[PDB]
Amino acid sequence: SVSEIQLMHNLGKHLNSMERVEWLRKKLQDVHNF
Amino acid sequence: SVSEIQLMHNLGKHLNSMERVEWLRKKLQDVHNF
Ligand code: NA
Ligand code: NA
Repeated sequence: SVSEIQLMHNLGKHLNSMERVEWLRKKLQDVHNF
Repeated sequence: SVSEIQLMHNLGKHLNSMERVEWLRKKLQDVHNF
């Protein structure tokens, strides 16, 4: 069945979103610090 | 404006999804271990 494929696809999408939020966090750190 | 509100809403939704994936992970650890 493909429940585990669906789960892994959704997980990868969520991880990608979290990468973008961490991208933003570090941009904001640089504005704060420099 | 509301970009930062939208971002925090999306982030909370993604963190909630990761909590569910970690819930599943621990269930599967117990099936593997016990
Ligand atoms: Na599968
Ligand atoms: Na805002």
